[PDB]
Amino acid sequence: TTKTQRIASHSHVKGLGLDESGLAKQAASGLVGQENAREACGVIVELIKSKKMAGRAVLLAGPPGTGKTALALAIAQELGSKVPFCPMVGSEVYSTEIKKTEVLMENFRRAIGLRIKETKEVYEGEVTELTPCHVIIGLKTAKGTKQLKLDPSIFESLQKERVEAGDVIYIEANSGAVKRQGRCDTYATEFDLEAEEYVPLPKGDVHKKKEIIQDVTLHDLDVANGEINKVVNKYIDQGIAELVPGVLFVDEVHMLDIECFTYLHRALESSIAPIVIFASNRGNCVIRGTEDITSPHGIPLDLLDRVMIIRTMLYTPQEMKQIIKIRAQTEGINISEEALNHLGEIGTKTTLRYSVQLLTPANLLAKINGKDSIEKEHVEEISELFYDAKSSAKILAD
Amino acid sequence: TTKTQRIASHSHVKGLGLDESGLAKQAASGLVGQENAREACGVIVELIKSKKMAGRAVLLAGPPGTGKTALALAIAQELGSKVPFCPMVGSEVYSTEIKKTEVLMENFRRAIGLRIKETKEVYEGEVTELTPCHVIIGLKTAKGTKQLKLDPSIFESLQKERVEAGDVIYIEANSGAVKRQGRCDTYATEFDLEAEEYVPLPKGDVHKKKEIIQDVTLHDLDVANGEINKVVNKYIDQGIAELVPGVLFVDEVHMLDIECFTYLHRALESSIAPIVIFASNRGNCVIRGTEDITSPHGIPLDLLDRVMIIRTMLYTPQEMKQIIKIRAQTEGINISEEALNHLGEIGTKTTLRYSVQLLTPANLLAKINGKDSIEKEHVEEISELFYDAKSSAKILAD
Amino acid sequence: TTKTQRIASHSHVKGLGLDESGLAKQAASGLVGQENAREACGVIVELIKSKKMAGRAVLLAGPPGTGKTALALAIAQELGSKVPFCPMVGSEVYSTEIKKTEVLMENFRRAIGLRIKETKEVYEGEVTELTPCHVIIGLKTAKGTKQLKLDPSIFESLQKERVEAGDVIYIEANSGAVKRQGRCDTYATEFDLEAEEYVPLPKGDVHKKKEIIQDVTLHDLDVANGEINKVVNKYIDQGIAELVPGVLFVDEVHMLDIECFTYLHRALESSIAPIVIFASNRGNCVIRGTEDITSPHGIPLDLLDRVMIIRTMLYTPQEMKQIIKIRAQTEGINISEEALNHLGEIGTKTTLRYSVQLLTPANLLAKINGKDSIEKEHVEEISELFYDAKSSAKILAD
Amino acid sequence: TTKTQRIASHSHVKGLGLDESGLAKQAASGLVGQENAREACGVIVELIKSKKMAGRAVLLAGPPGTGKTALALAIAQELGSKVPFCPMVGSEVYSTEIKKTEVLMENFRRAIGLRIKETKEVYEGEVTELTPCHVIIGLKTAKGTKQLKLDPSIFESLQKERVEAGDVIYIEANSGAVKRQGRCDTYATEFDLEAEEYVPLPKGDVHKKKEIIQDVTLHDLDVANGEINKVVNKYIDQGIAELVPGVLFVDEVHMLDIECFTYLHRALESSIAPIVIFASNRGNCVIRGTEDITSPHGIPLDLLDRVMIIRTMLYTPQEMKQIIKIRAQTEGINISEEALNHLGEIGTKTTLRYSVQLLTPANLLAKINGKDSIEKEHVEEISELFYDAKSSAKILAD
Ligand SMILES: Nc1ncnc2c1ncn2[C@@H]1O[C@H](COP(=O)(O)OP(=O)(O)O)[C@@H](O)[C@H]1O
Ligand SMILES: Nc1ncnc2c1ncn2[C@@H]1O[C@H](COP(=O)(O)OP(=O)(O)O)[C@@H](O)[C@H]1O
Ligand SMILES: Nc1ncnc2c1ncn2[C@@H]1O[C@H](COP(=O)(O)OP(=O)(O)O)[C@@H](O)[C@H]1O
Ligand SMILES: Nc1ncnc2c1ncn2[C@@H]1O[C@H](COP(=O)(O)OP(=O)(O)O)[C@@H](O)[C@H]1O
Repeated sequence: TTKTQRIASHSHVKGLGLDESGLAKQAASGLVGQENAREACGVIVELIKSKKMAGRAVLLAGPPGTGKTALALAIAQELGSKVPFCPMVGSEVYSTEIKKTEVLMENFRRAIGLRIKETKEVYEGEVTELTPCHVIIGLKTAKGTKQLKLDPSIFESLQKERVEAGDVIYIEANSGAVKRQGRCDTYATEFDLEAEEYVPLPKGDVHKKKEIIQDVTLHDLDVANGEINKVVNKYIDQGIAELVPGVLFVDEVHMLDIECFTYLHRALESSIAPIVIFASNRGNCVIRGTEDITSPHGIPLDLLDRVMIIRTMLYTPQEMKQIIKIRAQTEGINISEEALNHLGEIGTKTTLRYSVQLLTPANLLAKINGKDSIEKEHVEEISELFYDAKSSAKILAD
Repeated sequence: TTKTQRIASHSHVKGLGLDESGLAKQAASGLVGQENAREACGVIVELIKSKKMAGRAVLLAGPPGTGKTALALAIAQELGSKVPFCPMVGSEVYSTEIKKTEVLMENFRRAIGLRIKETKEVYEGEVTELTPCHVIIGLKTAKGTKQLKLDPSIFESLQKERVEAGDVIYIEANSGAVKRQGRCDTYATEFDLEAEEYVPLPKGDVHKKKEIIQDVTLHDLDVANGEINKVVNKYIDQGIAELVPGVLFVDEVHMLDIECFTYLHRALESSIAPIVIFASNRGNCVIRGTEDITSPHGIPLDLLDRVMIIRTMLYTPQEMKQIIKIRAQTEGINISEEALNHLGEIGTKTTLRYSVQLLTPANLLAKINGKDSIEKEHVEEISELFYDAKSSAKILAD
Repeated sequence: TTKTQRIASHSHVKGLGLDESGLAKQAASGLVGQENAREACGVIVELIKSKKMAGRAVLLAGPPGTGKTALALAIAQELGSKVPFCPMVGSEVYSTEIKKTEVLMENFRRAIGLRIKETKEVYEGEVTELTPCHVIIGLKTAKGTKQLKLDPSIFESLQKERVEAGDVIYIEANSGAVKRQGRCDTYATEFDLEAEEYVPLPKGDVHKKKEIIQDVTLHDLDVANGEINKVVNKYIDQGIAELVPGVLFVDEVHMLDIECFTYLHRALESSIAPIVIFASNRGNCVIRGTEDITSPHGIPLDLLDRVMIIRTMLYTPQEMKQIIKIRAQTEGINISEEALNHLGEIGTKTTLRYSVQLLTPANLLAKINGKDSIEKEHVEEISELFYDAKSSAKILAD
Repeated sequence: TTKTQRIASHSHVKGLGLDESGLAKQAASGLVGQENAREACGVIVELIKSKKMAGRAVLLAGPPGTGKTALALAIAQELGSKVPFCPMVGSEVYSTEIKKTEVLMENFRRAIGLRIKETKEVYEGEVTELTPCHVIIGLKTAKGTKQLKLDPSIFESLQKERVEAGDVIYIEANSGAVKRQGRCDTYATEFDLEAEEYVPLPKGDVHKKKEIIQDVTLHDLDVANGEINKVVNKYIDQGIAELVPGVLFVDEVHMLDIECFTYLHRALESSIAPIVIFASNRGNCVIRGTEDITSPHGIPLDLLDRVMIIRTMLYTPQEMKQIIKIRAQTEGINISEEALNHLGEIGTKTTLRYSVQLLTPANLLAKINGKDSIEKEHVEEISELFYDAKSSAKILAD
């Protein structure tokens, strides 16, 4: 929840938007501007894919709201929309009921993926009918159509998968899980490519054994069950399961202490390890736990020695506006150009994240005046009603 | 007790007093002035009601006695006079016999409401008579009148509910609890609207099964009984119980440390979570537990990023007088206009809370001179007899 | 892993490259420049070999990237490519699940070698054939050729040892371990010296008892098994095993505290002890654990009294280029002279380790533009894409 | 080991070298210069011998390498070459597996001697022959010669005692320990005094009971075995054992904390206690454990009140040369006068201990150039190759 929540403001980020030369496109994969850093992340992506990252980590350094989290996430997108991305903040290690290296370990395990191939008993086909009498469904394969009667329980799941008549689905016989594959090929046009949104009519019987591929994390297995690692290694050896190290993003790196960096240095050498990407908005800091050793970003030298550092720069109000616009678009929030330009300007006086967070309040304030679009007047009101943290701390200082 | 005590100086606060446009009325729902902040809280109220507050919290920032606690409480009033409001101060986490995240957890559970529908055996009707012989009572429904004989125990409860002959009540057969519904409809005039202060004659028998609706908190269930959460979830699924997240108000936010903020960030993402409203009267502070990281209001950035910040401003002596007046009125304390004007002036030299606390001492000092109203002379004496903390610390400094 | 990883950037270091007079050669054994220090390490090497190091330790002092780790490793090379070298950093003692003197102890035991003579049942000879039917192998000795059939398990090991037809190998009958001795003498030319890359045809039978000599560390025995020390001493007394104290390199010496130095002082007097070599890039420091005692490099006087101190100096960009070149050559990375000269210059503005770490990213960036050699343009791009820690901390400071 | 190691650089120190008047001789008992302090230690020696030291301790104060450790050791020599001398440094109390007052206690017990008279079964005499056939030995007393056949075990011990034919020895029948008494009287000349290097032919039989006198410490009994103290007191009462309190030397006195000084003050009043001699190279220091109480040498007043303080002064390069010469002579290291004069000069720029430690490296560097004597050129090279701690910390500071 905190993590899905954490990644929601980045729902538009699909990758780094580079061309084949590895250079940044004007605007692609959701990203605009920040081109130098995007290109540096692309080198990281190639290094990771080449397995030339052994014992290295990444550090994104720059001010608040300069896309450090977006860029980390984009790296994981470029390895695959499948690849696990686990964002944390360093202060999360300080907790009253769990040791700090158990927090780190847990976050490591969230960042290591496993693709498991299993054969399951299913009922599958094109959904020829949905008739609540319980719900009757007809499923069609190349061999013909068969009727099922579904309990409310499986019907709810089918409704959750947004299954409609015309879709190809399967229903796992044991768990009752419903998977929507796409729309059946029968109904595709000449605009619709092969097996994408539209998929073939399944061959064979409605009721059959089907080879399914689950993407799970090593943490997702903990909750569903040391003993784990043993089974996982069995499965890889049998080519039943395949490891997929992901990305561990550690914002607020300076909140880590010496014991945390000792644990991290060691862990990131594991062959199955995720790539570790740190983020910092600070310069030189006393390394926490030492009391007097000052170091770039609060990271010990022997670690910094293995860290590839990419700088992120402040956006102009013009760049910020382009990004605020992607967020509004992605959110389904209608907003005038003048309103967006004002939000850009507010962002430059505060941060990008502050401007972005004003969209939802401005939108509701628009709805309340019977308007279905944010206008400049609503941005103006909202920004007089609410304060950024720097402005508020300053007023109260003075 | 400490919490009812905590909310007593806000007994006049009924809501935020905004119009349908969401703009502040001159004086409504007990609030006067502080209009910008009241309007910002109204946006929060709509966001909460729309469920657009996921992963956000609120921060009220301003000096002492600028209505931060009043405004938080007003938000809970606007969600419902039913909705749980739990005020705490951050230093309450530091306690010798309970861990700091057990304090926070307990305060979370006080801030989550549960409406439970139950059917109980009752005796109900209009109270046709009260005759202490034990006490004889006649209860009347549409089917007729029946006599009961009450033990002192239930009579005491009935007396506590301020039940008079003419009122419609019920008496729970098992617990012996007495509920006063209102005055019977039979005696209402043409000024008295339907089922308000005045309620219908109940239909059916005096003795019957009645569907009652209890508002409890998750903390109120702890005391009357992990195992709880299980039963509660059962009841929601059965539509027997309904959750009502309330408001958790955390004043003195800078007294929280890093472990507290890690626990809070996580907790406030729970789907059943109350809205968290922080309050601060400070500017930049070392985040407690870090020793060197300075931050607006002593809150870590990753939290501040999710916090909507509303500023509260100092009242003029004129505004303060309006508020001191509401408090006197609400208290039943008679006071001259000149006395109120003096209290306004004292408030500007000290704080609003200091002026407000002088009413009760001034009133007693009035009674002692045979006066049934506070006059300027009594405010003058009281303010020479007692000191505000700033004045006292200064005298002793010097 | 962290340790093999730790020694990888020094894979070119074969010794100290001194002549018989003990003076530094222009460039030999992988080292270039740093001649004074290399000559001082050569005195240490002779002292150790003479056993005149009793109760002394070594300190390498100089800035980051001046070869302190290389020189320590080179000392161990000069005692033997066999001699254990264990590099650590002082902050590694601070760990959440292991005491600080258990870290030190473990690192001591990694730095003490044991040569064990054992007689094992083997199959050996020249590999006359490799035929996967399982894999058939013919092994030839002076007495003739014998066929074996190997399971996939031993075949994998043989493949790991890079065994080819024509090589002399042995296969341990019990463990199944494969050892490649070299190419058979039969196929050597007049350029190929006796028993080096090329080794004799083994005498006797394919199947025989063979005296093998394993080099292990005292830590390598822990993992494969107090009780250990007892057995080890038995074996030395029987001339079955022979001790070989190695080198313990402790970088970041100032991260050690007083309890660590008390433990180290004592341990390094053990007769079986490794030589301890410290490294420092700092001047006077508060001795950690004391709060107020300042001392050269953060080391207590009574220790400093027993420490032989060798200074390492900054390389010019010209020297740095020579070293960057050895690393590229050793890596198999093609790079123009102009590109190397630029990396030298970058190294002088940053450190040698930063320049060296740019090779792999520059190389991949070269491959991506279809180039099989790094050119100046790729060094330029790479250095604009990535930042050194000093530059990044400075930008964010300002 | 650490302690024998600790006393090795003082192997030339035989006493304080004073005349009968108690005044310092130019050069005697290994000491040169430092005359005032030597004379003050001589008063201490007489006070101790008179038992007028009850509740007093000694403090040697002066810079590094001014002979504080030498002088402490010399005091113990003057009480007897037998008398236990236990040197420690105050930071040794801070250890992870032993409490700080258990370190102190252990060091107290090392500093208390016990002379035990025992009668043992022995074989003794003049060694008339050594014939390895096992080894045959003939032992001769006044009653005649007897042959023994020794196992390798006792022969090794005899070889360790440097026993030659012509020496008078005994061999303990039970333990197998070999003691070399000296050369037999039969072979002495008129230059050789009675019972010194040369001792009489033993009277009686080869095999006999012999009264032997072992010098042990109370710590030496711990390792070979509270219960101890009981037995020891038994033996003193029986005149079987005799106590000999020694000297406990505590360098780095300012590393002791308040709990250590409380334990020490108390312990040094024991009747069996060693004399405690502290050493300091510092002026006023915060007493460790107090945070704010400043005191000469970091010692509490009530202790300082009982401490007799002797100052040690810096040596000139001329005095230092005399001392460097004694060390070379004692070591068997040949060195020119010019080389010694250079070492004196180096010592004045650094410390005496630094110059002294350059002898062994300079000597090896001499051997390497085929020279059997250190010449100025070798001192020059060695001092350019290695650095003193002050010089190294300074370079790296700057
Ligand atoms: N170059 C960019 N293109 C598109 N979106 C961006 C870009 N940079 C930042 N963002 C977005 O702007 C918001 C703030 O960026 P974020 O990654 O949180 O910054 P940081 O982590 O540096 O504080 C996020 O919603 C993020 O997705
Ligand atoms: N705008 C307002 N209208 C009515 N009452 C107010 C207003 N602001 C503050 N109060 C009341 O004044 C007193 C002080 O305000 P409070 O909410 O405690 O201030 P704070 O929490 O900022 O110190 C309380 O009794 C409160 O109910
Ligand atoms: N004189 C030298 N000759 C060859 N390689 C060197 C030399 N000095 C340093 N190196 C190499 O340069 C890199 C940096 O040196 P390193 O030993 O890590 O420096 P330090 O430990 O002082 O920071 C390593 O790859 C090392 O092998
Ligand atoms: N006056 C002296 N005569 C002979 N040797 C001395 C004299 N002073 C010091 N030494 C010797 O010089 C070296 C340094 O002296 P040491 O006792 O360790 O000094 P400190 O303990 O004050 O640092 C030792 O080898 C010691 O035996």
